Amino acid sequence: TNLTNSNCVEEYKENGKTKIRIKPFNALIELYHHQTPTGSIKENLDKLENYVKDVVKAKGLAIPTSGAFSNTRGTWFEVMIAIQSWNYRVKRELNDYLIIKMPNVKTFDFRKIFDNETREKLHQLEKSLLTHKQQVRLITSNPDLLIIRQKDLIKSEYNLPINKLTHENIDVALTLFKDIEGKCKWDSLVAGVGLKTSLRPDRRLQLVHEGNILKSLFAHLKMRYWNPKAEFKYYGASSEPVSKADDDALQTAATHTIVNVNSTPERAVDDIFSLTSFEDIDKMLDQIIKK
Amino acid sequence: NLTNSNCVEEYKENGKTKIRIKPFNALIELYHHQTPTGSIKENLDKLENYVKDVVKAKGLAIPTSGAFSNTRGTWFEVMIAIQSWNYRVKRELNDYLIIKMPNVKTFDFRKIFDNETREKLHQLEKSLLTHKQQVRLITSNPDLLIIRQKDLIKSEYNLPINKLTHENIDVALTLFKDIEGKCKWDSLVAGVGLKTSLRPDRRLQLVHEGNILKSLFAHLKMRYWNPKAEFKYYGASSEPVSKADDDALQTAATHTIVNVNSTPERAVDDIFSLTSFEDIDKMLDQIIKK
Amino acid sequence: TNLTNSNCVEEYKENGKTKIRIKPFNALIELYHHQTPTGSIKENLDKLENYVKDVVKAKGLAIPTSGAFSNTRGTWFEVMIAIQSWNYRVKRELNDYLIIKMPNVKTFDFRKIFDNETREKLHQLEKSLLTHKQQVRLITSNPDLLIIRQKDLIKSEYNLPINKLTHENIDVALTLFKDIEGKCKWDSLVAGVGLKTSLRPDRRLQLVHEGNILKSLFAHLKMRYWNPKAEFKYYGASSEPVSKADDDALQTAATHTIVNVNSTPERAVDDIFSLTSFEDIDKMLDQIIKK
Amino acid sequence: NLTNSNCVEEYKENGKTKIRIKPFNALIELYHHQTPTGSIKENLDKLENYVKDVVKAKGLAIPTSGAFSNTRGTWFEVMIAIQSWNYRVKRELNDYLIIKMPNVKTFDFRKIFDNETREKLHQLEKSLLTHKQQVRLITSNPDLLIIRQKDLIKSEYNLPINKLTHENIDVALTLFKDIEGKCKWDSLVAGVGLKTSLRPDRRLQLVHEGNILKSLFAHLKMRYWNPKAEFKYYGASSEPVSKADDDALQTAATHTIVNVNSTPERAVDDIFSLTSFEDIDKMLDQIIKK
Ligand SMILES: [Cl-]
Ligand SMILES: [Cl-]
Ligand SMILES: [Cl-]
Ligand SMILES: [Cl-]
Ligand SMILES: [Cl-]
Ligand SMILES: [Cl-]
Ligand SMILES: [Cl-]
Ligand SMILES: [Cl-]
Ligand SMILES: [Cl-]
Ligand SMILES: [Cl-]
Repeated sequence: TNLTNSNCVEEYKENGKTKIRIKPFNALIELYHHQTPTGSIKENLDKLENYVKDVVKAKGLAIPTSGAFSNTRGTWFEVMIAIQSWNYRVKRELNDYLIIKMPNVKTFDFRKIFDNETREKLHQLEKSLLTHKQQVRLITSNPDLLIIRQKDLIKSEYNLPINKLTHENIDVALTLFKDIEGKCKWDSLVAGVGLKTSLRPDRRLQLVHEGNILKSLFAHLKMRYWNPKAEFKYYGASSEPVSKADDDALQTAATHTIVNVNSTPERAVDDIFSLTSFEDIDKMLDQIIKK
Repeated sequence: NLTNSNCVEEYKENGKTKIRIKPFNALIELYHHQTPTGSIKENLDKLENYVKDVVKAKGLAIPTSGAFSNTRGTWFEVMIAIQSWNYRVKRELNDYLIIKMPNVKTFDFRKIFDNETREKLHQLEKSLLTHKQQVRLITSNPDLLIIRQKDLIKSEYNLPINKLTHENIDVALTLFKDIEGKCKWDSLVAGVGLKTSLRPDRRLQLVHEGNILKSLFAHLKMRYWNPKAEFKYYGASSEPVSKADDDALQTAATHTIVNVNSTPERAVDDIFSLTSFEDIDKMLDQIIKK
Repeated sequence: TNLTNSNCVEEYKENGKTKIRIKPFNALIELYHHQTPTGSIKENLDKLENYVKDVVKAKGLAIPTSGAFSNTRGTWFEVMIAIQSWNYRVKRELNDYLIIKMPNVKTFDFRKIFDNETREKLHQLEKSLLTHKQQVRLITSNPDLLIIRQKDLIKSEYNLPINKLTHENIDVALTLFKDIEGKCKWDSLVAGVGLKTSLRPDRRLQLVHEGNILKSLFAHLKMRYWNPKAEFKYYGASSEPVSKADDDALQTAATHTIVNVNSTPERAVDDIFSLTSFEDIDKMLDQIIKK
Repeated sequence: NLTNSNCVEEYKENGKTKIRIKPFNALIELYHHQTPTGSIKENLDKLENYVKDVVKAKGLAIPTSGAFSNTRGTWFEVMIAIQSWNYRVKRELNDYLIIKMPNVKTFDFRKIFDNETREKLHQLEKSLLTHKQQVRLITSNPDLLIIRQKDLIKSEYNLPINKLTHENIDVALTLFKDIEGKCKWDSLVAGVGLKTSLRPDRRLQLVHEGNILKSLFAHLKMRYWNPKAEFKYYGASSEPVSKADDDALQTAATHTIVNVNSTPERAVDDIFSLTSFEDIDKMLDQIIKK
């Protein structure tokens, strides 16, 4: 029913030529006026894709490249993760936890969620490193998902579940990091998750390096604040089943932990998850938060 | 002629007839009476087009561009290994060895160490694997490994490779076999990762390997209580190095930011853009003493 | 000339019995109305002693025990060290340095000279240690002499030399630590000196342990503030010549420096000095401040 | 009788005729058909007065109170060494050895280690001594050293010392000779400093020795990469322990406050007040397993 009428695609001109752009968020709202995504993640994504593909055809428009689509599925996946996480802390009644969907480091460096005291220590570290004949640099990135535990960060609005997608609750789920900017105590993060389409070599390596970068950063903070009990775990979540070969490889030791006999041995990536269904998201978070 | 080349093959995997490039034969065929010189890119293209010509003459399927990109890497790596072999000779660096390493599956890095060091590592490795959650020590092989240990030099290493033959190619690609189980840990001078380009994935491979190799070396420094032993890791690109990539390659070695007494260092000490074969010499000149 | 008139001794009653107390400071003033102590330290001390002994005799008073005298010589030595140090920074024109004579830890814990930021880190360390099934405790002591470098701590009054002893300039030299309480940046201390009557076993051991206690404390601060360049040296100064046997023994490595291959090897006591003449005090300080 | 004792001597140093107590003869003489029991203080006084009586009968000079205080320490130490010998036997602790160590000048602590460990320490020691300003590794001997290594136990260690003879005393005071160069580093369980009192100087001796021994052990843990090896150091007083002294003995081991991953620990893990010989057993019971 009336597709030449969908808004999941838009025409626009650039240099007098007409181009077509997909509108991922309108696609979501249009297909989720009464429920949130359930069952197979890949199935919900294929549906959204085909939906946009049907709308393009009914409008007799130029068809978007595989690229445009591969990118849109990512934006949809990001929204799915964010929404599920938002409803997870609600149904699990985790009043002291925030599971935030983070954008890329250039959009909003997650480090900005840290309070002033913590950021100054990291800034002092950076300045220290960059002050050497041969320049060394502290380069960090953003985990796709952050699990934070700090009761005072919880607003009552966060406790209302999302039963259907709207421009408003989607925007709120994707800009949650803005509410806690500069408010997080360094030891309030409990974990970070790197979400990958698959464990293809390059993507598996990204999990490994990111885990080393973030965990060592936290280890540095533990020495600055002299808090041996502070803990930060880093996880990986693949959209494809995980093979033993990849699982084996994701057992690699965090490099900063093999130079001091007093540090507990630990992997760069504490564990790897396979997300097929939305329930797999809840299961992953269950293992991450506790038990 | 071209219908007779061996630089390309046709095999029957299960079902279809898949084609496969024979990188070393391409080399032996194009370099009969001399080793590659001048522009590295020129030689890579030359080798590439040669294959393409052969494939046309054979009237066989064209190998995928990805397949070419991979074979290009093998050629890049091998040609650099040959330069290094000859470099050691013309520079008369008797005590040094610039060894081309195979991939991890072919030969595990640790195997180069003598017994004293292997035992220390196996000990670190077993302690790791023995915890409620297993933590493994996974290592990688740097494309090139420079070591200084006088007693490992054979007189035949002093014979330059003036021509590429299935044989000159083998002495160079199996040189690592001669030193297996014989390297004192502090004999290692540096490792070098060779990439055709600093494409995101390849750049990260350099960053991780430097972290992997340097941390292991830092562990051994602790074990032997030798603060002075030094091990550097470098990267090399066949393409020019952008200011951006260079900045990304300044990333601090993670095991370096946990103790204030640690001299802060990069995961990759320096990146080199190898345009000509002379640039290879220039790189080695800096790596071995600058 | 008129001793039955000296004030270097005082009578007082306690429980209806009359007792005699030496007044070390009056002895100093009375014998240094026109000059500060010079030449042999032991000679200046013996003189002061005999002086008080002559005054006791001229007053026909009960004679003070060896103890009372051994204690008074210490108070005199403390004043001598303090005065010499005060004139040293003046004649050497060290406008950014303060060489302070410190009392015992119970009178005024030297740690109180540290700014708030530094003291909180140490308090957090203490609380951390004392919070274990088996209680561990951070117990520090006071070096007898502190060399501090922080320009903003210098007052013009400090730049007036002391040409003769008075109740006023002696009091100022012995309470200098009060002017800088809570004002010192942790990395502003450059050194501490433990002053010993001799290197008798127990006294030599005190230098060794104190050096380990203070240097490790500073090493802890270097990790908290992430300043690898901050330096703190600890020295010993004996009032007797130093034998090779004792010098050898005072080469013992600071125990906290032998567990990490990345830390520079260092002695618990960086060097030992022999103070015979007042010039030996200047020489010691010269080696401590620089060159 | 008393004019015949050998517990006291008269020697001609240069010039005068100085007297000298013979602590072991005092012991052999007072304990012919049984080892000391009951109150340690009682036995110390007994031994002391015995000497004093002998000195009177000999009509010789009275040794200084300081000299007595020192001989009191030797007796305290020795009697505790004998209890321990017998303790190991009655408890049937086959794998343990409770060794009385001589002073550093007589036998350097390190000498108890096997070759592998001595080499690691000599290496640490030479690296230290080789710097612009020499830094030495000076060690001390804990009065008692408890070790667990089954292959060092001789059947004759299982023979209790039922009487004090120049001979039972020697097996106990030379037991350390049997294990020289044979102790695996992680065979060390604990060390114990024995003081007649917690007088400031003696208290500090305990604090320093614990710092000295524990740091050395922590170095070896690093070298062997064995986080689990454990070494504790204890103090023991013949006098009761005041709340104040106990608090002073809570001082943190200095090598423990520099790395946040270090479990925080005391220089001296615990202090014991040995009033009776039974208290010695009680102490050993806690030290060996609690
Ligand atoms: Cl949209
Ligand atoms: Cl920051
Ligand atoms: Cl802090
Ligand atoms: Cl081939
Ligand atoms: Cl070794
Ligand atoms: Cl007075
Ligand atoms: Cl404080
Ligand atoms: Cl800080
Ligand atoms: Cl004797
Ligand atoms: Cl080992």
